[PDB]
Amino acid sequence: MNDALHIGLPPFLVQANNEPRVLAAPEARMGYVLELVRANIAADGGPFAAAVFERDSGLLIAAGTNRVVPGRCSAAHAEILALSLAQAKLDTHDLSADGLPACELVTSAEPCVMCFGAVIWSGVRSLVCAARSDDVEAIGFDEGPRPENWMGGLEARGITVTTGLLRDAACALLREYNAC
Amino acid sequence: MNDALHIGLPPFLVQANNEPRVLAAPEARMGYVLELVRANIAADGGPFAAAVFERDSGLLIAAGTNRVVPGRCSAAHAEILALSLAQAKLDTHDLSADGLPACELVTSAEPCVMCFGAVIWSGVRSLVCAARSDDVEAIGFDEGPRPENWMGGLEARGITVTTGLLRDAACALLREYNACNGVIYNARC
Ligand SMILES: Nc1nc(=O)c2ncn([C@H]3C[C@H](O)[C@@H](CO)O3)c2[nH]1
Ligand SMILES: [Zn+2]
Ligand SMILES: [Zn+2]
Repeated sequence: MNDALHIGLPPFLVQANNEPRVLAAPEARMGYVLELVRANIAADGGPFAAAVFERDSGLLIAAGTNRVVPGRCSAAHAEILALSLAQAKLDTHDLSADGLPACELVTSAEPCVMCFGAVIWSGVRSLVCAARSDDVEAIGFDEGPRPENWMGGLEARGITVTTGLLRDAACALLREYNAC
Repeated sequence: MNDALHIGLPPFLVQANNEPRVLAAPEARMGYVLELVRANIAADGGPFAAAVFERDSGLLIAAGTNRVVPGRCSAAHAEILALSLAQAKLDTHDLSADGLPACELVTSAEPCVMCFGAVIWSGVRSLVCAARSDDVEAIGFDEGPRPENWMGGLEARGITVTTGLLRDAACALLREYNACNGVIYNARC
């Protein structure tokens, strides 16, 4: 781009970031995130997606997917895209800015060490994961050197963590990606 | 864009990325990354800069700076920008892809935990830092929860780590940023 770092997004993902969605139940939020996984694989991306929602309402704020290969950008993990697009939409770099509602990142899989970092600086107050890190390793993705007790590390910084939500459904999509 | 991840580059950073530049010595590369720190603080960004070089020729591939506040993006650390812009120019996610020259990330401070992870994924083979984690913490920033022995973890993944290079000057700049970052107007800022 020359005068910007610009990561374009495939049509289904631009649509996800510009369509109204309020999904109140945690599993509804995760189900939608898993639909973005499948759309992403069809759009040449990795089998990972994530979306930022208002924690209480379930209003979708932004979504992201793994666009590393087609985007030529190793930082383009789903969590980075979802967090950055939510910040852009809300016009702030910090999702816990006074007066903003609490934000939650709903992710198809436990975060790698980069995304662990990004979650901490983002301002989100909640993280909900579907596939576990052993599930992601089992299809050839590396979580990298996260610290021991990364979940506790998040909790100590005010981010409550849920894991294993619709895990089996997320794993079916991981195993599919791997098989092809 | 709500249609894309888009972090615009200030003009001095477009300039840095446009102009061919070869810096052979570690100190030369770092001296230049420290010019960008000072330019970035003047262009409303954080006191941090980084650049990707060809390790064995010193050719500059891309530079980045902290644009967290001006770019409304908490992901927009120097290292993230430099890595990603380098990737974009060379048209690969992997700086270690076949046929590419080995790359080195030269950075004004030790990476926070996010950037540490970015460095592992990026395909650079060397990381060279100026200010230490304690330096940046001393002006109130926080590197976050890096794993124990993060430097050894890099070397275990084949990424050579050097720290402390022009640390005194990089520390001078952090203090200068610190001294200017308050709300009470002060003319000499
Ligand atoms: N190396 C490096 N480059 C950057 O651009 C940068 N920006 C911030 N930091 C450190 C301190 C903050 O608490 C935390 C910022 O949220 O991480 C950085 N470290
Ligand atoms: Zn990640
Ligand atoms: Zn960082």
